[PDB]
Amino acid sequence: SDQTWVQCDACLKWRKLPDGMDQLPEKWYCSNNPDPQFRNCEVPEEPEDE
Amino acid sequence: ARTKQTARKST
Ligand SMILES: [Zn+2]
Repeated sequence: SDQTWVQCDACLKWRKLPDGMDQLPEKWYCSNNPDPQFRNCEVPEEPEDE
Repeated sequence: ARTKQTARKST
């Protein structure tokens, strides 16, 4: 299984999502992140795995 | 929304 990411339409950062989130709004923003650690556009984009 | 998948070796 792979990691899903979604791009914030405001800040253009990619955010990891939980597996199985197969329904998202047309536009998505950091503020909608289920993870409170990554719920603000100012939080840096997490790196990908090596 | 715009999404992508990346490899996750731990799984
Ligand atoms: Zn954002």
